Amino acid sequence: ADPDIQMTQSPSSLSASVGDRVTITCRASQDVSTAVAWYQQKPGKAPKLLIYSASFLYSGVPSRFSGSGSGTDFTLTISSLQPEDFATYYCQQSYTTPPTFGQGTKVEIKRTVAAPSVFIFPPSDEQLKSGTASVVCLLNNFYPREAKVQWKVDNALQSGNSQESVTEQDSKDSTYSLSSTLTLSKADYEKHKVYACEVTQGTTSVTKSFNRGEC
Amino acid sequence: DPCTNSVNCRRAIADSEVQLVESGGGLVQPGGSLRLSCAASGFTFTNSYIHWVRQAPGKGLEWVGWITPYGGYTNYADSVKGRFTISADTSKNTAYLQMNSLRAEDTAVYYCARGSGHVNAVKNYGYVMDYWGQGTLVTVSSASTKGPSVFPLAPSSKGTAALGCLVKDYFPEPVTVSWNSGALTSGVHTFPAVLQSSGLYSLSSVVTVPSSSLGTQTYICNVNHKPSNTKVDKKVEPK
Amino acid sequence: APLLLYANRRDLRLVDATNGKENATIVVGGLEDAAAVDFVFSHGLIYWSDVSEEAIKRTEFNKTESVQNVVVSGLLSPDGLACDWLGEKLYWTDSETNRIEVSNLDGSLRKVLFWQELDQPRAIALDPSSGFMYWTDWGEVPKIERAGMDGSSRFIIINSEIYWPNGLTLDYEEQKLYWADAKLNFIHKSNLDGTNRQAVVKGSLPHPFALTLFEDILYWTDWSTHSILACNKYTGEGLREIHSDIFSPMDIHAFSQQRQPNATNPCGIDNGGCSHLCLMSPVKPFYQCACPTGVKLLENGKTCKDGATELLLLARRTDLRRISLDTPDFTDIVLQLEDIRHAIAIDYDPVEGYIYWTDDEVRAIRRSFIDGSGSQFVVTAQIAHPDGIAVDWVARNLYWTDTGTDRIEVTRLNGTMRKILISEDLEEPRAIVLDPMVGYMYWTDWGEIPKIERAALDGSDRVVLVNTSLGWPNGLALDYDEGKIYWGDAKTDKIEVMNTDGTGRRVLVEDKIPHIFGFTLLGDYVYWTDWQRRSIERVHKRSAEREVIIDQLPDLMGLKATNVHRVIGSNPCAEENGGCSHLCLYRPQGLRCACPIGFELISDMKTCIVPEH
Ligand SMILES: *[C@@H]1O[C@H](CO[C@@H]2O[C@@H](C)[C@@H](O)[C@@H](O)[C@@H]2O)[C@@H](O[C@@H]2O[C@H](CO)[C@@H](O[C@@H]3O[C@H](CO)[C@@H](O)[C@H](O)[C@@H]3O)[C@H](O)[C@H]2NC(C)=O)[C@H](O[C@@H]2O[C@@H](C)[C@@H](O)[C@@H](O)[C@@H]2O)[C@H]1NC(C)=O
Ligand SMILES: *[C@@H]1O[C@H](CO[C@@H]2O[C@@H](C)[C@@H](O)[C@@H](O)[C@@H]2O)[C@@H](O[C@@H]2O[C@H](CO)[C@@H](O)[C@H](O)[C@H]2NC(C)=O)[C@H](O[C@@H]2O[C@@H](C)[C@@H](O)[C@@H](O)[C@@H]2O)[C@H]1NC(C)=O
Ligand SMILES: *[C@@H]1O[C@H](CO)[C@@H](O[C@@H]2O[C@H](CO)[C@@H](O)[C@H](O)[C@H]2NC(C)=O)[C@H](O[C@H]2O[C@H](CO)[C@@H](O)[C@H](O)[C@@H]2O)[C@H]1NC(C)=O
Ligand code: NA
Ligand code: NA
Ligand code: NA
Repeated sequence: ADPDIQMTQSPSSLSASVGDRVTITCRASQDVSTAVAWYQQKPGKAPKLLIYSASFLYSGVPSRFSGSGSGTDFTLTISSLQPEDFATYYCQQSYTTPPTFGQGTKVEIKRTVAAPSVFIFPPSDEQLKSGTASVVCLLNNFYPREAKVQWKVDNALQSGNSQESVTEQDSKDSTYSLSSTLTLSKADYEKHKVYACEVTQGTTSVTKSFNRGEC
Repeated sequence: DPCTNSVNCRRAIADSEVQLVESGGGLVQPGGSLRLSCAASGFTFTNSYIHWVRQAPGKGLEWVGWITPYGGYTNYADSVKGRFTISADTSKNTAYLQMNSLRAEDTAVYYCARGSGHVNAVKNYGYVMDYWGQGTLVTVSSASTKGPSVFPLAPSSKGTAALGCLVKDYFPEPVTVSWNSGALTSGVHTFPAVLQSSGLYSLSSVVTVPSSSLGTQTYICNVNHKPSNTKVDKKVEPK
Repeated sequence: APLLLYANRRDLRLVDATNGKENATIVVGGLEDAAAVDFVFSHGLIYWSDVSEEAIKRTEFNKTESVQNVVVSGLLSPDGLACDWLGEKLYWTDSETNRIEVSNLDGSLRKVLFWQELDQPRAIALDPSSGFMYWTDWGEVPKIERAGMDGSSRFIIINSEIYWPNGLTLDYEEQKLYWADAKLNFIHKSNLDGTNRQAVVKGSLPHPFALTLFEDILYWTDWSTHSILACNKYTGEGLREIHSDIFSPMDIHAFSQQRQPNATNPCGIDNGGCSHLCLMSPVKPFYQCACPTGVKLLENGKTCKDGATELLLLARRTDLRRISLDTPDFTDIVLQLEDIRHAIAIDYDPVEGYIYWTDDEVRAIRRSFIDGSGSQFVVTAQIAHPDGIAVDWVARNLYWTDTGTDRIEVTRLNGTMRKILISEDLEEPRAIVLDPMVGYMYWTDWGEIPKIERAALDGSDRVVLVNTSLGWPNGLALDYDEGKIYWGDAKTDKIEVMNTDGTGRRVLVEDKIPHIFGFTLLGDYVYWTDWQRRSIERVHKRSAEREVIIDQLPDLMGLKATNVHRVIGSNPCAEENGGCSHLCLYRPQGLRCACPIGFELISDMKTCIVPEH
């Protein structure tokens, strides 16, 4: 059996400012002439074709996208990155069967620092009746993505009982939002009074809290 | 429009629709079987390659196989050989992916895609995938379907206020969330689902609003978990 | 043992059908998308087409590692190729340019033979002893046709029960035609006129591409099975696979002297008396003289003219093209030019044979000969959006408009000795034409108050000729003999004509001209390009009869029709530049000498000098 053609993309991810020139490389493990295509995949959407035959711009695709190369070495260039260009970009050889794809390059938009708006939500009484309590902390519209979120319950730092989720970069203002969910048994939730979400980025710390004894 | 007649402006502007509609995805136990359909329109079906391509959660793209409907000839990936069969019905302009003996690692969004150009052309772009369907999610799991519980994230007494819905304990993916039946979109963040140690998913959807509207405007999250035919309209109010 | 020669995209290979299980020997490697293949056995030559390099090439089979380029221009999808081993000619099809073409074995004296009712031409097979060629077309109207190898007597021989006729060959021993249909899953045979059609094999052909024959056996390549198959030519029995696991089998031939039977060349040893091409023909005397594309054969039926007498010259953004006006085929030939980014306006000097063109991305005026050779930069400074250009062939000056600088400027033809002629009241200057014999320039402006204007060739005595019922006057052309000027307006959607004094204005064309840009007049015809229709068209200036020259060509821009060598008209600037040291600028009242910036005319009215501080 013949080896599948391996397409090796680099970098695996990158971050660049609005207006930057961005170059992504794709190396084929066999000579594939100019039979290379590039796709853009926005989160939760199907891939869209950008380039075919290594350098031919597909109809409808903006002219800031271009491609070049032949043989084994191929590149995709975005000549002036736009906020809506946040996506994963894939190369693919179209030279023989099976078609094979590179592992993708995730492109993020670099912007200025933006501190999050922080909010904390107690569990609903309706959930409390079910024997489990979820406490939610929201970090809204911030940049960069990296943030430390620590739960404190009666000033004791929590461990092992929380999970985080992060939105994709906003296609307009290039910020992220983050949720951290603390899960406790109903009994443990009722054992303590003060629930605090501490959010740290750099030298900047912010804490939101509620007290079960409120009202 | 003066731009129309300008060499430079006409260039800066440039600087019956083909459709592929998948259906058939869902939850199936390992060892079981499922048939996906890809309904094509807007082009001559029999002049094209029709590909299936799949994407496991968080992973890249993996080609599954193709058919050329003019004569029904097929190729398959070794990772599906013998278990998956592709077929086509020219009278319905539809391609099919019959998936038998399904394995957990077949879990993926399954896309169908059209090869570019003409199947009989010398300069053949048939492996260039110029139009992709929206995909359909196939989950191969022994776990049973479970619809979510929807809990309010209540606006605090604190300008701009945040509120939302917590959509807890469902299986399989996906859930969709809208606000005020789609009337409220600005400032909405529906987070990616997280798989809990229970093996059930959970996610939150939030929105920020002016804190003045908390007394006058009503806020409703519309949660749909199609896999369990569970639809919930939850009102979120201050406590 | 029948040797089979086949193309394989990256290489050409030879396999003996006897030991077909053996590794096929590589004939030529290092190829990109080799598709069609053929040979001249007596000359030891092997030819192939490459559809990614867009070339036809050849090598000598005995020697090694010397690939000779044969045709390397004008090709897009050359999917079929055939060698005339008797008349020593090369034939090929191209499914993107929609042409069938012939040349000598070394590629010289190329001639387009068929250009109409070709949609997806593919296989081509020659019967040089009978002067007939055969080809397939798998396009919208699928068919098998036959014609003279001189381009005569074209006839459809098979037009029923046909869909993807990919492969075609001849049986010279039994005078039979065989073809493979990749949609209808069969191989059929017939006499050479299509009659007595018979099925040979039916159903074992997923995707046959090319078909050949030797003795009583058919051989073909199949794209879906990646193999060469074979069966008996009379019954279809004994179907079997000769050679398998081929990367990408394409065209195929039985590589044998017996498949190119020797006969008398009707051209004799004097090339039939033809000055250029001596093509096999199916009627007495069984040859026919021919000429390169665009060139007329004179009255004696043997001697070609020296090139086209008249050309249509086209700027097309990323390339320039020429189209002969001498012959009915209107073949556009692309000039071999470097770094053409956004070419816009074009004109031509018949005295020296230079095309001049503008480009607002290179931001330069350049010139070359009509094939792209001799290419030189002419003007490079303060070029912004030059949308119009004109050669003064009498005073040997060059004019252009620039809407990026809002000027009309003049230089000598090699770009030196520059002077700004008009620098006010230009908003969107575009087309410019010159009448050196009379002393005037004319230009259009499509700005907010659109105009057609006239001045003397020094820019003086400026007057507005037309300022009503205009919108986007893009094109302008003089009829020197008739005292008229024509224009094309992309907003009013009109071609109009008037006497050069502004009298007798009238509409010539009014329909299906949504957006004229290029615009020229030669002889009885006005030619234009249309940005919306993506076509080149012409209208007879008296009958208003229209003809489409080219349709569906993107990025059309400026256009100029011209006699290639002849010029008419003169004035006193033609004699030693009028005595002017720098610029001689003729006016109806007499020439004026002129100077570039920083120089002044001294008292002799001829000599420019930088004045002293
Ligand atoms: C670009 O064209 C300029 C204009 O000349 C005209 O076009 C050329 C192609 C030719 O047909 C000329 O006859 C046309 O008038 C060239 O500048 C002119 O060049 C000529 C020589 O070819 C020169 O003539 C000489 O003049 C002196 C008097 O000063 C006299 O003693 C000589 O016997 C002879 O008559 C012109 O003076 C000159 N014009 C000006 C205004 O300078 C130009 O030629 C190049 O540049 C000039 C300045 C000289 O150095 C030339 O030797 C040199 O070739 C053309 N440029 C190029 C690259 O060809
Ligand atoms: C067209 O230009 C007229 C002036 O130029 C004349 O026409 C050229 C074709 C050329 O022969 C040139 O030698 C001529 O001198 C304009 O007429 C002028 O309009 C202004 C503004 O009202 C007025 O002050 C002038 O007296 C008048 N000159 C005339 C009539 O000779 C045309 O303007 C139109 O016609 C005017 C009578 C007036 O109604 C104006 O509002 C109109 O726009 C120009 N036509 C257009 C359509 O712009
Ligand atoms: C190809 O066929 C031609 C035509 O039959 C043949 O030339 C003829 O040969 C016969 C003798 O066999 C002469 O009587 C004819 O006058 C002659 N016709 C012409 C127009 O020349 C070719 O043979 C030529 O070349 C041979 C050597 O290769 C030579 O023996 C012949 O006398 C003749 O010159 C045939 N060519 C080949 C390669 O077989
Ligand atoms: Na075509
Ligand atoms: Na301007
Ligand atoms: Na128009």
